[PDB]
Amino acid sequence: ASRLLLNNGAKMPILGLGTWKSPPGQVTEAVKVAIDVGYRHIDCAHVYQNENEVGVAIQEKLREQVVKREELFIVSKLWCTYHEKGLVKGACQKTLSDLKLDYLDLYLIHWPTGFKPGKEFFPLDESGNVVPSDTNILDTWAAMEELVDEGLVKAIGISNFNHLQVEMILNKPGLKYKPAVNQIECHPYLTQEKLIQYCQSKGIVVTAYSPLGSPDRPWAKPEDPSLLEDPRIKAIAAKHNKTTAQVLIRFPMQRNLVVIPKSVTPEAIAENFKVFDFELSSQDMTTLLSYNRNWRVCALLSCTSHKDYPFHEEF
Repeated sequence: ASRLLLNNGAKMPILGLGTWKSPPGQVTEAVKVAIDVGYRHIDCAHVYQNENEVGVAIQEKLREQVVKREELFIVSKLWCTYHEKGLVKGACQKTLSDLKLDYLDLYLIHWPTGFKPGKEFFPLDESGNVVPSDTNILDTWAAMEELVDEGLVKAIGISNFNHLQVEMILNKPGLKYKPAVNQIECHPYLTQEKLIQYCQSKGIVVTAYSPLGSPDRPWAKPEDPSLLEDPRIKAIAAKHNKTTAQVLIRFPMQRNLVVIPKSVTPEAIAENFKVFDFELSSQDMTTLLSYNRNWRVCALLSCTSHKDYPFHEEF
């Protein structure tokens, strides 16, 4: 149970190294260390602006022969300003060039929301409002399918899509390729039970990001213990001779989810990998599931009036 089978027949490692919020000056060393520790799935995106530095690490370790490229599962994401049908291919080719790779194992639509094309990641009004694209989700999906046909990516998928937006793609006339994964926010305060039940029933693998939530909770007093120091979670950790971070990474894994932890320190990278030698019990799982408050941290609030804004729906 350290890889999950995708609908293209490939196996995706259930633990991924995130490069989100890893600075370019540090990320090459972070990825090298990760591959030495045993990470094989690495999660990138153009908007992180560090893909070139990730690429240096990968082909250093490929030269050293500690890993072969067919053992690596590399994913990247199409940013919102490239949703136009004519631009998707070049966005993909730029990422491949940065990563110094021939193909990606998976390529995700980052958000369902398309922005006006250009150099800016968030194109703006004279009043500072994000300017939408007029593009359809189905049009940019057509362009993503072409990437699989041309052999540039092995599978395509989506990120932060609600179930109605998934159904829209599943009902595309002449659909060639179904989404292989939907990458979503998932942690004890937002357990996403409905959306993951929907996805898994359609054969779509769910990847959790931000599995520890955010430290800044709107209901909590500054003296209230965090998730990592919560007494009941500490008790579960003590029971298994594990850290509380390790318990919270294992939590999604046992729901048959892929998990991308925040991996911004060398300590976290080493700690987060030690999650394969234990299993949480039924009682542990019910306890961890009971923290849900449907609290969403990554809500992309700047785009609430966008027609394809995902989070007005319940799931």
